[PDB]
Amino acid sequence: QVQLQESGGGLVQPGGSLRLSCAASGFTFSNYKMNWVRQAPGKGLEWVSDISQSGASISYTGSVKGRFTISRDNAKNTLYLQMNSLKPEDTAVYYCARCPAPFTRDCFDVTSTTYAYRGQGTQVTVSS
Amino acid sequence: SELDQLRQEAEQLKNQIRDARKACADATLSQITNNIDPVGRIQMRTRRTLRGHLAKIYAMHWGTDSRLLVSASQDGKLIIWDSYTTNKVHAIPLRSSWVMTCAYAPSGNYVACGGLDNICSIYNLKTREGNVRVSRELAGHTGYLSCCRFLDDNQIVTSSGDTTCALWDIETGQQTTTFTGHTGDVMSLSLAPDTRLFVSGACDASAKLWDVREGMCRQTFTGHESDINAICFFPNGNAFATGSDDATCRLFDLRADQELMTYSHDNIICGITSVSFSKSGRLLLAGYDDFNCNVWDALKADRAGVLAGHDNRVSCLGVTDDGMAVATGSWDSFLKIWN
Amino acid sequence: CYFQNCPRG
Amino acid sequence: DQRNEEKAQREANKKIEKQLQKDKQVYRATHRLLLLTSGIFETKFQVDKVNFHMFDVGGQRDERRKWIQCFNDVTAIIFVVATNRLQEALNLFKSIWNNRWLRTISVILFLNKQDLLAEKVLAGKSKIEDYFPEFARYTTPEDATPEPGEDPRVTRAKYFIRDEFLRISTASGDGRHYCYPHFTCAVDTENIRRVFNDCRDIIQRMHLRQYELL
Amino acid sequence: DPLLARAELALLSIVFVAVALSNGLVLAALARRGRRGHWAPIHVFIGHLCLADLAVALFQVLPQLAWKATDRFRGPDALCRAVKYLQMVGMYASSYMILAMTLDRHRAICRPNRPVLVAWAFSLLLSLPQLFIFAQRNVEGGSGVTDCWACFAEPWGRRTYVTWIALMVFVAPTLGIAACQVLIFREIHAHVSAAVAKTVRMTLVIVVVYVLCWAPFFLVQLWAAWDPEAPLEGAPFVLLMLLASLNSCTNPWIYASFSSSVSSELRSLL
Amino acid sequence: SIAQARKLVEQLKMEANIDRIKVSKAAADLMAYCEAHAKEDPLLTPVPASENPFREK
Repeated sequence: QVQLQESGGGLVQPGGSLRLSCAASGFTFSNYKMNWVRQAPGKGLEWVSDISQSGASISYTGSVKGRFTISRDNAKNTLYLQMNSLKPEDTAVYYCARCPAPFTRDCFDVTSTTYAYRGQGTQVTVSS
Repeated sequence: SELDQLRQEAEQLKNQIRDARKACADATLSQITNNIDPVGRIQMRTRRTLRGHLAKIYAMHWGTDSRLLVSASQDGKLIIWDSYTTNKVHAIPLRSSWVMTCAYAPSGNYVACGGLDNICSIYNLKTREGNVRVSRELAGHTGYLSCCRFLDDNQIVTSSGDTTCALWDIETGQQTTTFTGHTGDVMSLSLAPDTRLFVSGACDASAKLWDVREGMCRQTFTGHESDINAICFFPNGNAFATGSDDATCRLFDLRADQELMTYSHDNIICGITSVSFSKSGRLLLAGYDDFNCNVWDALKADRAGVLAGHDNRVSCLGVTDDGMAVATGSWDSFLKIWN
Repeated sequence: CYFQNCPRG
Repeated sequence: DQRNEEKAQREANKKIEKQLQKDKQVYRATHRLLLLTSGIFETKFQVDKVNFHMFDVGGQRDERRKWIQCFNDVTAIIFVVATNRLQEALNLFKSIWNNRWLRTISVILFLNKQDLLAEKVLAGKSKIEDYFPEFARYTTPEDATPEPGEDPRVTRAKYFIRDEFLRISTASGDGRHYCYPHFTCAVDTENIRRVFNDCRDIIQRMHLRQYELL
Repeated sequence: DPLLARAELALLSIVFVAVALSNGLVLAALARRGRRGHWAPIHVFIGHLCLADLAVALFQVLPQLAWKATDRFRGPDALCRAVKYLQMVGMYASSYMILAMTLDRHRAICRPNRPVLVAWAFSLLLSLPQLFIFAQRNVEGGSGVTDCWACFAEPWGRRTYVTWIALMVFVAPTLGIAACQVLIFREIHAHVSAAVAKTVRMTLVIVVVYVLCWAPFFLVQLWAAWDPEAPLEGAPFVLLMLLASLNSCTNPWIYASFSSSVSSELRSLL
Repeated sequence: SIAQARKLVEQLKMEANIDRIKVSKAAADLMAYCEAHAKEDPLLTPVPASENPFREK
């Protein structure tokens, strides 16, 4: 199936360095764009990042822009996110995502707990 | 805690399932899949042009009568056309006008229409007096009724965005069973030609399977990247080629429980929306989500035909019950029957 | 020859 | 002798299509789409003898991919103002301006800030500022009209969300359309007029577009 | 006569050119494969306009062949009535076409049953006076030989019963199109990314080509008859009517040339 | 959900009872169906309008 592996995740103090990945299963990841999201305890999920088809038009959340970084990997077919300079506000349950179709340039994917292609989800606790 | 371990037990059950699939995984009869004699070119082109519908067509359904096909556009109508005569036969207003799918009858006396209304409204032809009347409106879902189908003039099964799939009965106007198995959404489904079995498409490609009397799952037919759109059972009743949003007409097989060879080669633009086999059993048709559609022979994987008389999305098609024709529905208020 | 004029003989 | 029957069915067809061609206009005169119990909780009005079938489509799950994609030829789509919530509208527009079929249908933006004016005191005029580092760096616009007797921070947040929204609007696209920001002007009295003007404006826009600059 | 023969050949050229445009009829009306109605489409009235104008060449071939071939002053069944009626009907049809184009052009933008057909056939309400002023009374040429000629029984007293209507059918689009200028120019603040200044200049372009190719029409009405009736013949007068029909010629070109039908030329010439 | 886990395990269990047919014979029989029915559809064969009146007279 389209199962996405929440690579990495664990306790880390604010200001730290983190790196988590998403693993392909059954789809042509190169053809296939993607995103990242998170979710807070008592709050809905929030769109964080993405990376476009070639790798060009990258963007991020205004809240923590620049602090973290998304990158793709055509060769190994996996989503690369390296998080540096951690903050106490990032402590939440983290989720991968995909943008449903390939051949696309957008995606309607935050739907509360009810999305298909959201991975298992990591509860990365970023705190001292 | 124990919940995560129990989900892990479910995944290890899936591990045993993948073991079983591998153990029954044998090579396809490569002679028949590729090396068999092809189908050849097709000169079948749009003859019966039906441009009398006043919005974006969202469905259609050939009748078991092979005569009367409904279509529930965006302008609150179910224009019950008649392909051979090419004259519409029963206009119908609707309470709302944002209706998604319309299914016709086994006998040819009841039609049903459900969209975002939440309400499956089965319609009547009791008397030929004007302003064709509603037989009854019934509901119980909490979401857009994706697509419903008549087994027998009292037995309507449907499925909607509640992730559910209910079997209404209209003798009492209520449900008999609820197919609560899905986790994505529902887009379309097709019932076995013996009207016992079906398969339910979905958002998460897990085209589950059940049966009318029970509705207890047997086989989840996973293995599509993007999203499942349309399904139709192979003209005998042991396969179905679920289309998708990644231009994958992955024709499954029911006896196998596994995939069968996929139908994806590029120069084709995003997605599929409608699939239904001709009666030969080897001439698949699948309306790709881009502005056109192409044949996909199940014996050659060669798109040996062209369905491009359309310039916008084709949101449903269907081959005639006897296999004499197939007809697509294109968004710009423009429906055609191909021959 | 639109309103009134045409070639002579 | 079905031939005798066939002409009668043809005349029945004509009386079928009479009311069809006579509500063709009834559909053709209207415009729509704002953005459980009954489905489409339609909430409509009329201006200068003209109506407009604007409606919310609440009463559904939050999944949208197979749901919003329905609307088309619907020359109005949006409402905006919604813990981190205001970003929801931002990504939602990010999308609604790029769906392969909604790229050629426009929002008519409509801010609901009247509650936010009082909410600032709990927000401490920095809740968006804490959320958005871009706000501190952003300068001020040219035609700013901060009303007297009001907090400048509130009167400028309603000018910066405009600009970020426009940044999306006329950055991502292809020969980009017009978004049309707005607010709430009075107690449900002038916003109807403003969206009516603005929607006839876009009726002009695609009328011209389908005649293509002539 | 050799100059007359060359003039006749130039007259025949109008049908070739106008129908080399009239291919635009099929080209456009079959180049819109969706939204089939009567007030829904885009090229609505250029399609209608091509339909109407092609009839000008259709009904212009016959007369000037017939008079050259043989004498037809008196004797034939309404050949001094019916064919000339249909001729000038088809010609003057071209008048309000561009006008109604412009009318709903500016009305659909920020103004509020059928605008097409009443405007289309309003020409006939003047065509009946066209028949009355063409009452086909004959003027003696010599020794009792007469020719069916434009009657003076209606023109005498006041001869301008159609000239001012020609004046208005000419001038009408000007104010509405400049109002389009005003509206769009106030619309713009600081398709559209490359053709807003170009669209206002294209407003001017369509206006100026219309008025240029219709300038021969006003040279037909004026400076042709210094006296109220019986216009004075002139050598350069020959090209005047040629350009007059070249109106209906260029009109399909001028519309289908850039908006919806560059794609049509791509799909036709391949 | 919490009970969704039990529903999933029960569902997968009920998915374990299938007798997984050998795919070779399944595909072969599908081919047999196709070839036997080949003589049926008037679309494949370039038959006249006598079979299907869709062609206009």
